[PDB]
Amino acid sequence: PKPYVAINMAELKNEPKTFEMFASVGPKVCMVTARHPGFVGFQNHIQIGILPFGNRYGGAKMDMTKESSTVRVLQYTFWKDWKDHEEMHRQNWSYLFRLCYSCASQMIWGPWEPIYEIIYANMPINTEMTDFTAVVGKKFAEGKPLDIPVISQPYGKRVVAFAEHSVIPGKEKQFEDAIVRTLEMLKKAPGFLGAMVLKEIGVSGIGSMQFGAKGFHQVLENPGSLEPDPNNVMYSVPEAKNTPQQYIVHVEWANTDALMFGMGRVLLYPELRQVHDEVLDTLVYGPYIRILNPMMEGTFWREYLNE
Amino acid sequence: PKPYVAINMAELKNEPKTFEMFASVGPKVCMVTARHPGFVGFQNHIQIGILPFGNRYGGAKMDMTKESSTVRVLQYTFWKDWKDHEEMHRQNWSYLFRLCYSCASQMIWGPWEPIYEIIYANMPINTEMTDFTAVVGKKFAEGKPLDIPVISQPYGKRVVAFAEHSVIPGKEKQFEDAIVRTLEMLKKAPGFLGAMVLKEIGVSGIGSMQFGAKGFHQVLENPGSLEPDPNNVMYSVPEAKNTPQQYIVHVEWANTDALMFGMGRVLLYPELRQVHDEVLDTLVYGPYIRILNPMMEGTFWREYLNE
Amino acid sequence: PKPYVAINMAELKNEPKTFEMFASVGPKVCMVTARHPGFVGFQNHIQIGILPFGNRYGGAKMDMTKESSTVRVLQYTFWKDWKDHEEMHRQNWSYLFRLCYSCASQMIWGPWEPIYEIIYANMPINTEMTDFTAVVGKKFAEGKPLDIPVISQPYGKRVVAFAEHSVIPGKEKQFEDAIVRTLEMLKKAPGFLGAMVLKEIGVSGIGSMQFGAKGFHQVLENPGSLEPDPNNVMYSVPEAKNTPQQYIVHVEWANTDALMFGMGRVLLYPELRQVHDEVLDTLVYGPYIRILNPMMEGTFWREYLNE
Ligand SMILES: [Fe+3]
Ligand SMILES: [Fe+3]
Ligand SMILES: [Fe+3]
Repeated sequence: PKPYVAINMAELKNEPKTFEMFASVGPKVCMVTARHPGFVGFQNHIQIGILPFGNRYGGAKMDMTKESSTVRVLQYTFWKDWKDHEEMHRQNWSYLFRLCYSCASQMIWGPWEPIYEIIYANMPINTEMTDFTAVVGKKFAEGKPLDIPVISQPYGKRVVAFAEHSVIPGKEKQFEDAIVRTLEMLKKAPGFLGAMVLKEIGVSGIGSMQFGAKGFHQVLENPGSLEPDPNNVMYSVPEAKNTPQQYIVHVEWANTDALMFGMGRVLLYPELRQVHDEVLDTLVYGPYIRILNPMMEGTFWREYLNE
Repeated sequence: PKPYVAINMAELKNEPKTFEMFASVGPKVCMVTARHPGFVGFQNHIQIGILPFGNRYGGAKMDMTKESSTVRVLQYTFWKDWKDHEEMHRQNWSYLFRLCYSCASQMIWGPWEPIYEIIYANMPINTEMTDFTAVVGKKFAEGKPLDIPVISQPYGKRVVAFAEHSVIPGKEKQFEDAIVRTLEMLKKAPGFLGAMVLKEIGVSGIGSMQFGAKGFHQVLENPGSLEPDPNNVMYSVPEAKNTPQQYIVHVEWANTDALMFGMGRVLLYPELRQVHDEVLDTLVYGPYIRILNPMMEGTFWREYLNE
Repeated sequence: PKPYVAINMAELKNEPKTFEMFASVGPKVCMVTARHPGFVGFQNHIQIGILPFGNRYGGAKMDMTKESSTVRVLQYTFWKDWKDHEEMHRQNWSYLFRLCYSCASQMIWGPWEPIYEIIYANMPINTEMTDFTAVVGKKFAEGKPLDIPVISQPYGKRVVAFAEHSVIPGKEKQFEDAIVRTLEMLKKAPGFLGAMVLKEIGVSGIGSMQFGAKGFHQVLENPGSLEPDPNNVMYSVPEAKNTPQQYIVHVEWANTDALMFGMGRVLLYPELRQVHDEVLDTLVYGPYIRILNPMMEGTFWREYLNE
């Protein structure tokens, strides 16, 4: 089936201590989200660059993790129903707040946690390169030679193109069908691993430390081992979803060369170019493409989506 | 009267070459905007820090211009009517595009140019500290001892607190009156120079290099001395504005100590605290406070607003 | 009117980490005291020297913050009624104990928090030097040219002379009137900003971590995220107060030259010398003069005292 994705965004300092606490406080949070029965998986990325579009963004590069001061992190979290997210965040509030507040000594911006729904998916299951001679055997056994996937190495061995679009009111489903068609054509590139399209449906306030007046002061004067009341969030998830339709396109690639030259096929390939020029005529903003590196993942989520 | 403010936002590399081209291409653009008769002034800022709210943003500091990789710039531009902006941007298109594209070799993000209207203003006119013995003389001459302002040094000798809020649908005018009242109380701080409140009304597409399909390719493959057609912008200014109403609060201070301890009066002062806790109960996001430094300005704009 | 001042005294290590936690845990505590309605303001000082009285204290100097191992800090806190202090300290006990115990890794002595009442006050309101052309305008408007004050820069731009006296039983009101008269004469110095006289009325036990037997062990074996019972304080505020009446004289000066040569006027000026020699004939101990530097302040307290 299709899960929803809550994405937790933050910007942190780029010190070694930041990565130490990524390695320490990272897994623990993941263990508190698994207490709910609707949780299906997770994936954690760090930004490593921006695709420069030639010289449209002349000061950006596909590798900037060396000469930089701030590192931006995005956590994907996959749910069967988006109310599972809102009922897990507030039943494990004591653990979650203190864990995520141990992280706040290094933050420059955020967190901001919006909620998206999957309107399209082409994601294969991940495997190692020692895990593929026993996968094609099972497929040729059951007489299914047309459903053997591409090898998709887990645990930080592939890149993600993270494209942000915002769409004019009155062009939404046009955008949706055009982008689906262009991905159908684009899956032909040498290195394409999978893709999905996400449509923003709302914003979570408890996951973004966004309280009313009483909770804001409790957040400001927190020594570390106390919590605000989680019911002091003034709005609900669908109450304030942004009017320009915000969409994410998440494409996977084997390496940054494949990323650079495959995402550029929509510019160089005349068929794909004419197909993609109906995406452009609906955008308020975009596309803005980030290059993400997946540090860790609950790979089993891809099982649920393909069951 | 009240002008509108178009704000041009960008993120650039933090090299010395960036500041060289700030000093060179900066004034020239300003000379092309002055060709329209509705242009009333301008102000240019660079971000120098983030107010950490104690340790809410633990990795931020009021001075980060040293240990950083990217510098964010915001240009204010003041218009009598927001259609003056849309008719100046496209009658000087040849000069403007090439000037602003000479800048694109150093950009990491943007530009994004939204359009705001002034709903409140308390801005005094700027003066040097050698310019104040001839100002009180004219005021005491005309028997007006209650309208002598505070000294507000121009050309980079004061700080700006740039607070971003977004408001829940259904709480807008409540936010407006509450924030006006809290600024009325807050003008008592030791170092307060002035303040204004801006309400986002739309987004300009020509000023953000946001074209359709035909113009996007012309932007991508531009050697430098060519222009896209400026009428290939798919949307108009009011067509796409955000669901949470985006407000800016722009407060001026003599120095960063006054900024740190005056913007904190809303937290420490019980009267001001209880007045300000009606602002907080309407926010989808915020407040997020940046510290800006004004490198240059068309100070005469403050004349028009106070005439 | 007149508030009471609770003064929190401590001695800490003089490392950079001490100042880091001053900048971090400092504001947060200040935000927890503002929850009571009787709280009117605050002021925080660090000791930077001792006035050597020629060579009476030959090893002391007006600047010792460089070659030193321990830094002594004094917090002033201003209350309408001294029971406001005792009812705020124990209703916010959970926040306050953990905040002030995060500080205990660097302490050499204290804290000791005695409670004083204001018997005399001459404190003007603080202003920046860009804030004074709009202050005299309002005063000349309302025909009040004799109540325009001296400029008193906030946020660490002035020095404090902190003089400690103790008075023989049977000489108290003699001391009081003599010191008031000598301050009336002394306000003539070139650089005098203001002064106040405080008379010690008692000691707070909850604010000095002074519990009985049950609470002392809870303080000793505290991991950090627990609290003693705040009602295990064996004595009340007026129960214990020193037999020699403890007085503080708090004088403000523009700079340490003005401090050195203005506090010495009582020695060099024959009129002031003969007036001040009735202060000396009542002292058990003193005067001992410290030089304080105000790092931060809730300046609005000076409004309440002058309303
Ligand atoms: Fe969440
Ligand atoms: Fe513009
Ligand atoms: Fe106390």
